[PDB]
Amino acid sequence: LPTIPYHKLADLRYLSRASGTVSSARHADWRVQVAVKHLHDVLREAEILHKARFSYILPILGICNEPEFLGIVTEYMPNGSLNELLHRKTEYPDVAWPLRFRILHEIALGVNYLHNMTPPHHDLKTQNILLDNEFHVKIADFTIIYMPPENYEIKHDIYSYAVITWEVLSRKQPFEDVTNPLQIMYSVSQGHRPVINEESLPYDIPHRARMISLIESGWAQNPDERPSFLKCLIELEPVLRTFEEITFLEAVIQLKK
Amino acid sequence: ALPTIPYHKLADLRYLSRGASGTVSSARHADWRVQVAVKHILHKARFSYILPILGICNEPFLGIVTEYMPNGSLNELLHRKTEYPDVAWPLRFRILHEIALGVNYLHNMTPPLLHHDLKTQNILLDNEFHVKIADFTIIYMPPENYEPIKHDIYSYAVITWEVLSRKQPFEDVTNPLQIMYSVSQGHRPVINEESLPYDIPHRARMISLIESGWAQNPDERPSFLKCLIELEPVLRTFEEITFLEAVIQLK
Ligand SMILES: O=C(Nc1ccccc1Cl)c1cnn2ccccc12
Ligand SMILES: O=C(Nc1ccccc1Cl)c1cnn2ccccc12
Repeated sequence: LPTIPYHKLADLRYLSRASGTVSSARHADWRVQVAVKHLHDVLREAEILHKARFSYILPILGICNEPEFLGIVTEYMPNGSLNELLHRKTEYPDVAWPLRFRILHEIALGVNYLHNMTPPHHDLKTQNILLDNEFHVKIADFTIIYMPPENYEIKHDIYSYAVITWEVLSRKQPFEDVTNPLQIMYSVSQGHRPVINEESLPYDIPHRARMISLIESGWAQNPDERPSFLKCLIELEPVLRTFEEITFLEAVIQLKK
Repeated sequence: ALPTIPYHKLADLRYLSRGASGTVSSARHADWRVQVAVKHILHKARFSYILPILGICNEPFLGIVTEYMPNGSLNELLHRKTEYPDVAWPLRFRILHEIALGVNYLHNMTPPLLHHDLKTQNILLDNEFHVKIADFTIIYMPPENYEPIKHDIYSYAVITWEVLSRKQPFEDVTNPLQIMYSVSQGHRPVINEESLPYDIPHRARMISLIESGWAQNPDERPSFLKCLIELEPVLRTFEEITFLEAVIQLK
């Protein structure tokens, strides 16, 4: 609702791959790049997601309802995932602070929108956080580093958001030294979190203390001791006013081809 | 489905525009913590270049809620020459390309929304000067529509002339009925060096597109696909950095 004929999807090249395979395609009629995910009803689930229209959630353009093939069609995000921006240090040697804070703001906005829905993400990660043409956040929802302990031992999303905040400010991989994901799950269940020091989070970080407190409270062992998305927004909004609108555009231009 | 927005969730309701189709006003959504716009089939239409309908008000009032477009209309950009002394070609060519994309999307719908009245005042500009059509003066009206479909292409050809010229389509003409008379007699906005300078990139291809687009005979007018096929090479002529540079220059 709308139904997209799979034959309308030209040049179906691979993007990412489990839940299904995400592939880039060119719409024959629309003359735009789209993204299509192959699924293994789902039509009812897809319909709930079509009601969700907000500037920071990935727009569902339609559905492929062929018998041999079933899939979800969304917009193609030309700047990939947040994971790619933070970690592809060869492509992105520098990622400006106004843009990093803008992403945090927009994630909190997007998640808070989903939380206020009737009825009200599933599992929030840097790989799900897509970046549009202008590096604006588009969350794409339905790795254990973002999973709160109580989910493997409601306030789930805030735990994920804290890890994403630590990852955005550090550009470090949460549990770098840890190889086996079970060792991560163990340490986390024992109260361990990604390290907070000068090496992980340098002193050059604007509003470092204000950020550290938000991360630390966000990834609290006790779900009840974790802030709301309203409180995050209430904590970021002052830090966002610290920059002029032109600096966000200058930050993005520093990444553009 | 389409969500229902309680009128009380709309804080700081300040006038924006009016507006042949009702009065548009900005507001802040209490829960979402964002600026929205509220005006006193469309929900199915979800495309990058169509203005997104966020929800509907039903408190007995019957208003449409969309996203707030911070950079106003295309009309404002082209004509507010003190505010916008320079509007770079990559951005102009991008606006045109994104209009053709948006209109062509509506044309391919099930059922198509050919029942539109396209004008520069309906073409809204997002935070990054990307187009968002909000299709829900006689200068954009084709002659055959004067007395109660290749309508949109006629409008698009006038919008194209207006984008490339930054001139008002019938400046000399005072009475709008005299516009209707001349147009019915085959007259169109002037195409010369003064209206359309020689510095215009792809001038000849653009002139052909406008001229064919605003043809007296609707059958002699192109498809939006023919526009897209003609613009796509033009837009590859610029680097992605020049579009953002063009936008930053608007400050
Ligand atoms: O994942 C994407 N879309 C998507 C998400 C959930 C379900 C179905 C779909 Cl099609 C997507 C869009 N652009 N893009 C670019 C790089 C990597 C992934 C994507
Ligand atoms: O017209 C707008 N929205 C709209 C369109 C059709 C129906 C209902 C609505 Cl609410 C609109 C949004 N931002 N903005 C800025 C300046 C002028 C007009 C607007």
